[PDB]
Amino acid sequence: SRLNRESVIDAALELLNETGIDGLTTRKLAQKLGIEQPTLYWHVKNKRALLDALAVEILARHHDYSLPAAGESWQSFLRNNAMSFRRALLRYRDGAKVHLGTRPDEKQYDTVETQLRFMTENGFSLRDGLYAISAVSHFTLGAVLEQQEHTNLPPLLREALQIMDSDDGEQAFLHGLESLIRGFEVQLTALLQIV
Amino acid sequence: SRLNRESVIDAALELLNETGIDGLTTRKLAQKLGIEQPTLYWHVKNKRALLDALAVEILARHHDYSLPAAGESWQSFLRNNAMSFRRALLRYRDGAKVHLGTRPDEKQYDTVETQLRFMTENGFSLRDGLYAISAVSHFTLGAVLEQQEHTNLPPLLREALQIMDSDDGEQAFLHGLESLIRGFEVQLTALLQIV
Ligand SMILES: C[NH+](C)c1cc(NC(=O)CNC(C)(C)C)c(O)c2c1C[C@H]1C[C@H]3[C@H]([NH+](C)C)C(O)=C(C(N)=O)C(=O)[C@@]3(O)C(O)=C1C2=O
Ligand SMILES: C[NH+](C)c1cc(NC(=O)CNC(C)(C)C)c(O)c2c1C[C@H]1C[C@H]3[C@H]([NH+](C)C)C(O)=C(C(N)=O)C(=O)[C@@]3(O)C(O)=C1C2=O
Ligand SMILES: [Cl-]
Ligand SMILES: [Cl-]
Ligand SMILES: [Cl-]
Ligand SMILES: [Cl-]
Ligand SMILES: [Cl-]
Ligand SMILES: [Cl-]
Ligand SMILES: [Mg+2]
Ligand SMILES: [Mg+2]
Repeated sequence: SRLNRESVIDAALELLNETGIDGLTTRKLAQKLGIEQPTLYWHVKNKRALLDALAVEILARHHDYSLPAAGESWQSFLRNNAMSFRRALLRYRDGAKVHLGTRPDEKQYDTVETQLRFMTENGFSLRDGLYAISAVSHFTLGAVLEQQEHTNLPPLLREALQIMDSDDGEQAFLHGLESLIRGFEVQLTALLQIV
Repeated sequence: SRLNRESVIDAALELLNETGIDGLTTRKLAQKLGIEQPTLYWHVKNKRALLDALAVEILARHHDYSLPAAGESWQSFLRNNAMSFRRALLRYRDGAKVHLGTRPDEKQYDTVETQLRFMTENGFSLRDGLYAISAVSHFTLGAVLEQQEHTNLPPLLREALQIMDSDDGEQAFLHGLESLIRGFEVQLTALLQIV
């Protein structure tokens, strides 16, 4: 079939949904594309470089709230951005494991910069804004990893596992997110007081 | 060498530090123990069951703040428990990836129950206490995963990557933790007011 960048990524995401990250190989990617392994090698050198590219394209295709709206609060932006990040990660099998370990790509340089300058325009230091941005990322990735990778009790534990089951963990994620944003807001409003 | 449970786990953690999770196999475990693969098979059926056991023993050996001290605040307990969880996860190469996906073991039933009852004794609903406990776990695992799995910039991004480098991410982790606990405390003190 066609082996432009877009078709190779399309095939690899479709294979990812079929096999998961551990089972995704260049050999099964060559099979799905109806080509020999050395043909594929011209286009994609190894599994490392494939996963790096998926990680970037899944966010390019499906993370539609990278940027704040005109006049949006920093609280509302972090909320929307976290929900968008979570959705994009959940959209493919093992999607969070695909994202894990990746550093911003040159193609998202300007996005991450904008996020950080935006927080600095709203009264954060670069440091405090970085802390807030990393805490949202680390909380969101952790939540989606346990959700995806989870794919004679004592009473509380029994009832709790029941509660976590009754939805995907969207409730626990959205509640924790509100707690993190409020804690950031309490820190920011304090200035130099003891808080 | 000796193949009691304790010696097999000792060998497997030492191999884990050598190879990482992806490179850890029952074949290299048999080699390190100076045995044949079918001998090992009697003791440990597969990689799945090995990793499940490591995940539990790393916390049994090295997570020493599973439980609150006599008279400890819920805020102080969650802080200490998060730092202890983080330390235990960092202690082995890919330790967070080993933990990821695991459900409490029967051997830790009574620990997780105690944590949840403790939060309920301090004014949380079972639900709100579960949310707080899962938010700490998801935030801690996310932070340690990016730390472990990370193993012509625009200005803010350049300076920020510099800041995250200057330590392991202990600063960003401890700051985010304070934000999460304060957000939980604001939620809890609100009762039925609009907050
Ligand atoms: C915070 N900046 C400086 C940054 C740093 C690193 N890497 C490190 O900290 C590396 N850590 C060492 C220094 C090696 C220990 C980072 O790894 C990241 C990021 C940025 C985030 C931005 C994330 C953001 N959302 C979820 C808060 C976002 O929406 C985007 C986006 N493309 O639209 C992201 O790319 C983001 O999800 C993301 O993945 C980030 C990083 O990975
Ligand atoms: C919250 N309880 C109900 C619970 C549930 C799950 N599993 C799920 O939620 C499964 N999710 C589905 C329902 C499949 C989508 C859980 O997976 C967990 C836990 C408990 C935590 C307890 C963690 C705790 N610290 C870090 C807050 C802790 O110190 C211990 C300990 N042994 O001392 C833990 O075991 C803990 O780190 C941990 O791993 C938990 C869970 O994994
Ligand atoms: Cl072509
Ligand atoms: Cl293309
Ligand atoms: Cl707003
Ligand atoms: Cl023996
Ligand atoms: Cl033993
Ligand atoms: Cl205390
Ligand atoms: Mg990332
Ligand atoms: Mg766990």
